[PDB]
Amino acid sequence: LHKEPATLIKAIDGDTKKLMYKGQPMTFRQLLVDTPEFNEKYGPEASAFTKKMVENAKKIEVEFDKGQRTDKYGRGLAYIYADGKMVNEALVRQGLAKVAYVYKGNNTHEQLLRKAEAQAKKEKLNIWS
Ligand SMILES: Cc1cn([C@H]2C[C@H](OP(=O)(O)O)[C@@H](COP(=O)(O)O)O2)c(=O)[nH]c1=O
Ligand SMILES: [Ca+2]
Repeated sequence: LHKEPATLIKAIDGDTKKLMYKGQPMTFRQLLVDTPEFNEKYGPEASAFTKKMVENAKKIEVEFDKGQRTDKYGRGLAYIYADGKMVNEALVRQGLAKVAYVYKGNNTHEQLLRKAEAQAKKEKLNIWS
């Protein structure tokens, strides 16, 4: 897998955002995670977390996996990096997302994220509190 450039257009919520990629606006959905919706518990904290991470970043990058690059809603499916730090992993490490939606053929970073989840749980953080 390799990282590609993008720029932030707008934060949306814990696990989706609007990026410019290859010069075109797209909504991206983060691979392998599920944040609560804004109306759900820890939804607002997830949205805030993602928003800060991507708005403060000097450099946003997207990394597609080996499989499907867009979902059925037209959303890009990627791992998202903010100055080299994976947003998807950072959410899971903070107990603000669950590892989820692990489809075969698009799960290169599964074990990395599962390790983060285990530490969040040990710490009883947020969703695991
Ligand atoms: C994360 C991800 C979600 N999806 C689809 C599955 C879910 O379909 P349904 O909408 O039919 O439930 C939906 C979950 O995204 P959200 O958590 O953003 O709602 O997006 C994929 O198809 N591939 C993926 O990698
Ligand atoms: Ca969600």
